[PDB]
Amino acid sequence: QLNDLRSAPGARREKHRPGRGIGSGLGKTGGRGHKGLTSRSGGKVAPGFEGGQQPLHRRLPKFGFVSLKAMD
Amino acid sequence: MYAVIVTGGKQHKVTEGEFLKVEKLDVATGEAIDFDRVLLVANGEDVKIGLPVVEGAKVTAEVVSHGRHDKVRIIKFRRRKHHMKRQGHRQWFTEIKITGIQA
Repeated sequence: QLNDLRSAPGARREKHRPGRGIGSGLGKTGGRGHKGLTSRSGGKVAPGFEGGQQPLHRRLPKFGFVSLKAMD
Repeated sequence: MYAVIVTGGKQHKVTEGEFLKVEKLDVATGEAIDFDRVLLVANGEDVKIGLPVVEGAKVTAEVVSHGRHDKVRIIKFRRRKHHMKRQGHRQWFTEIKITGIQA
């Protein structure tokens, strides 16, 4: 019966909508907090950026070499 | 004829005939109840009080019905702090009737 069947308990969840009500828990901010960068539209911190300290991938020396012959 | 019986952690002013509302007790509908927790018994003018409980005296009552009287509301609100919470409540009761007083 197509009127009958349904999936397993826990297999589907329901995509919490931020910004509705006060009882739901996510209202009026959506889990972001207050003023700042990670609170605005496109508050993306660039990956690897530290804040102005010299990052890891620009303090350590290059040391590789890729031969050619492990391609065969 | 007035007694002071103690039903549910509180006492009453019972003079017979008594459509009287009590908090809910564990008995069916149409059964007789004896109250052995009577504190003073008066008759005409003849009035005696119990050192804690007066001896021998009983009040016979029987259950008319059960029900649930009210609908009270609860609002826990805090201004300016993004918090509000509501809840309903209806309390059980038991209407009895005294066919009682025994000195």
